[PDB]
Amino acid sequence: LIPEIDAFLGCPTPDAWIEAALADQETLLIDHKNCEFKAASTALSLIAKYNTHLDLINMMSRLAREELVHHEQVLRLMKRRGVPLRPVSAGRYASGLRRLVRAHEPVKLVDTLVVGAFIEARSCERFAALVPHLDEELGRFYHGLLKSEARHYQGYLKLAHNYGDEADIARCVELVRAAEMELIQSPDQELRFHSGIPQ
Amino acid sequence: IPEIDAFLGCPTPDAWIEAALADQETLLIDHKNCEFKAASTALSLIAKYNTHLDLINMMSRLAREELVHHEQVLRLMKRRGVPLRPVSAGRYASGLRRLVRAHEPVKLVDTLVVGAFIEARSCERFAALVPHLDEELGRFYHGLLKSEARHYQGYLKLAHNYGDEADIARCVELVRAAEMELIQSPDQELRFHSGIPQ
Ligand SMILES: [O-][O-]
Ligand SMILES: [Fe+3]
Ligand SMILES: [Fe+3]
Ligand SMILES: [Fe+3]
Ligand SMILES: [Fe+3]
Repeated sequence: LIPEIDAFLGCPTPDAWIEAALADQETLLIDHKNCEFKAASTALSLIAKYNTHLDLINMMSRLAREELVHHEQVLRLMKRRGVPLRPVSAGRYASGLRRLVRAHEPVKLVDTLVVGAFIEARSCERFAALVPHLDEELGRFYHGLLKSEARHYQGYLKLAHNYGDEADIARCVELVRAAEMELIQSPDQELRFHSGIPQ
Repeated sequence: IPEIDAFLGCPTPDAWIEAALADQETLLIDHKNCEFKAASTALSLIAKYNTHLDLINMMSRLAREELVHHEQVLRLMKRRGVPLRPVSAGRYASGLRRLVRAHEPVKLVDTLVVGAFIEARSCERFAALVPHLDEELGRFYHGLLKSEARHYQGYLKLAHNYGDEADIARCVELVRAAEMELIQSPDQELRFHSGIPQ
């Protein structure tokens, strides 16, 4: 398969989420820094767990390097804007999606790779949603991250097909799409980069 | 920052080289795993010392280089039909981690000094092997020397942000003695940082 990001996601970022993000951009930016690092950390955990899946290892090693660069780019921007390293707790999103990962191998891996495609897919969509509302410096940076995010999305789907069956993958995608949109549109008590709508 | 030769207490023993040369498949696979654990350890430090800006910047870059090394070893493996055979971790790194004190900032000091030692030893050990390997592999290993030397220097420079000059020197004295004992003591497995046979 491997479709366009707009067709993969079940909904766009709500306007109510954007309004919350614009009114607390510093929290956003720090969380973002954190997301880029978690993505690298998760990538390395996949390599340790699936330590005989050669294509996954090579892809995850590269993805982690790329995510670290993102991490460093956000830090460089935080510095330029005088944004300190203050603690911001992990949002609910990723753990929410991981509750959908099946129990047994080899389908557990497939679901794990699909969730990664959704996280990347969502990030790309949300960066795109924000760009028009941000200042030039931050908007230009976010716009540049879109293409990496799409590349990461495609990478997870390609791994999925490599280790999974066409129809199983299509069903998984359908089920993760529903749970993801619920995490995105449901109320949330905090503002994170992948939070729901703050109430 | 002293030269790597002055930093280590001993060179790599002959019996280790002879064993390494006789099982280059285990050598390569374990080396690949060390590059991976070097990256993993760097991200772990970042998570742990997440407000130390110089530290996170240095470890972020270091992790990225280790992941290139990992990818490099894997490509060499594929070319030579060396499979992804699971290989258990050796004792060296956990042996050195026992030296780490429990309270900050000396915990971090000890941690960084240990990092410098691992890197310095890898640099010395690649060097000791180079003249005995096939051309391609030997030149690849020579090329990693410069990199490990920079990692060694980074760890040690960073350690100087957390302990005065005499305290870091004392830390280094103690870690050197321990590292040498790990390198020269009998070991049953062959691993990149394993000891000697029997
Ligand atoms: O950030 O993925
Ligand atoms: Fe990223
Ligand atoms: Fe990504
Ligand atoms: Fe390395
Ligand atoms: Fe290194």
